[PDB]
Amino acid sequence: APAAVDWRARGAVTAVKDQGQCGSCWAFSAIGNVECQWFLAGHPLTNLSEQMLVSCDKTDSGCSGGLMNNAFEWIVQENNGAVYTEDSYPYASGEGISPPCTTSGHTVGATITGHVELPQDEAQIAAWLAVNGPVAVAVDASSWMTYTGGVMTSCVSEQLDHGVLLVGYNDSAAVPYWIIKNSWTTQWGEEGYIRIAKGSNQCLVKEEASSAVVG
Ligand SMILES: *[C@H](CS(=O)(=O)c1ccccc1)[C@H](CCc1ccccc1)NC(=O)[C@H](Cc1ccccc1)NC(=O)N1CCOCC1
Repeated sequence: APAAVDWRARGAVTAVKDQGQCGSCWAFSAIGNVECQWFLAGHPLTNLSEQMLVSCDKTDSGCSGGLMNNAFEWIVQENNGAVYTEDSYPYASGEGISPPCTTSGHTVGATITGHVELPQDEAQIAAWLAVNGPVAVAVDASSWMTYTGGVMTSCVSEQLDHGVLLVGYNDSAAVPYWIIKNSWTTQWGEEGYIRIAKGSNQCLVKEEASSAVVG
């Protein structure tokens, strides 16, 4: 409903991270979503562990890729809904190789009970995000390597190959857009973020949206 929503402005989003040479975008998309949902459930903003998923989630393929929905399900069904803090299970896959899963010596930072899959409709996703928070979405990021700033009004929308986080939107601007948190350091794009035109399914953004459910 609101003309514009930016969850970073409410202090619901953690800092931009770095996945390195590991194809773990699915883990950053999933965890980034859990981080926001946890804060919105009335808990302090806590950095959670992507490494936990890359190393322990065997329903996915670590640095070779995975699905945000598989990750959410794994946390609930295999790890008792637990998500470790980042400082207790630091990221160590930046070189391209994921170390073995360690089942102890970690602290639980958040817990989830399940996940929901949003409709393939940008207006419906926006309405949900405006009230419930950031959404994990898959996009075609083949055009993203050359992105340097501004609203991307033209995006190659052919095949989903990347997982990111929708943190807001603005329908009031000249060209309405989505605000997306990426995981390629703050050196890429607009300090780690990218804005794409909203309304024409740019980069296939409405195809695979979902969010974890807390408490
Ligand atoms: C992350 C992608 S990326 O940030 O590396 C990237 C690379 C180039 C352009 C744009 C983004 C990750 C990469 C997986 C990978 C690793 C090595 C070589 C090739 C590919 N992408 C995924 O993990 C995607 C995410 C996704 C989520 C939901 C729907 C569709 C895609 N998943 C994916 O690649 N796999 C799904 C599970 O089976 C393995 C393939």
